[PDB]
Amino acid sequence: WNTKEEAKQAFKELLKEKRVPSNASWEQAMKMIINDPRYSALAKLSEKKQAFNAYK
Repeated sequence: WNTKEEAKQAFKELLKEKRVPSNASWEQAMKMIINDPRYSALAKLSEKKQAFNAYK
């Protein structure tokens, strides 16, 4: 990801793929993402969590 906004895009997309409950916590959503094999897409970014300031 070139910018944090691109990580944010993938974040929301994975939230849709994992049907993350609207009442789910940010940390819980992260856990559901980890379960997704596409997690590595976000893990690659050393500022993964720092890019999710719009969600945390």
